[PDB]
Amino acid sequence: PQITLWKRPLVTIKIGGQLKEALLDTGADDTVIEEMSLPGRWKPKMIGGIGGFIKVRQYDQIIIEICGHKAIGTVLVGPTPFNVIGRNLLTQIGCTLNF
Amino acid sequence: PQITLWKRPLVTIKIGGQLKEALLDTGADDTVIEEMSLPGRWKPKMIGGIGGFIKVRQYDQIIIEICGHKAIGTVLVGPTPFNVIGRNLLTQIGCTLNF
Ligand SMILES: Cc1ccccc1CNC(=O)[C@H]1N(C(=O)[C@@H](O)[C@H](Cc2ccccc2)NC(=O)c2cccc(O)c2C)CSC1(C)C
Repeated sequence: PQITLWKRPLVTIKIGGQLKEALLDTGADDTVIEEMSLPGRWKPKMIGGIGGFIKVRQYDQIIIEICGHKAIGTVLVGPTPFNVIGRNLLTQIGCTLNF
Repeated sequence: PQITLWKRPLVTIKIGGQLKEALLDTGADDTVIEEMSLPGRWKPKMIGGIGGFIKVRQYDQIIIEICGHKAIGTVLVGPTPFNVIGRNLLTQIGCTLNF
């Protein structure tokens, strides 16, 4: 669909069969989500945000549905203000910016 | 235009007579720019994201030129790692997310 930006672009996503609210974030290279349980091993990763760097747990090939579209990619778990859907997954659902 | 998200959606903008590179950011409520001089009054503000909060100076009714467009609105100036064009200005140029 088409999402205008007068309000935060918050959508419903599904991870591990559980529904959650997330933000479509074109300014984030990666997808960062709140603490939750995920399958498999994770590896270390540091990301730089507006306030500085933080450590997160990186889980690859995680199945995640975004507003109906299924994607399978890297998800980072850590202390984030919002569940953020970054470019790595926005590209998977064919999301683009238009104006 | 239609901007794909394979890479960071960076654009050149003109603010306060200065040219700067900036990131089109749907995850940002407002526009935040690196330290620079801007006309008019301002008030302190704290904004947070990944990594925590930073203090910025809020200036209202600031004019910015972006991709052939002239947008007007609030601009926050502070120690941001990236210059980001937020929703407050993205809406003014008719930016939307599509998939
Ligand atoms: C920018 C602004 C303006 C007004 C009010 C609050 C804020 C702060 N908002 C935010 O920080 C929001 N974030 C955003 O809007 C993001 O697009 C953010 C932009 C950015 C990039 C480089 C330096 C600094 C900022 N990007 C990242 O944090 C980011 C950047 C690179 C990789 C990565 O995995 C991530 C998560 C993600 S967390 C958030 C949804 C709260």
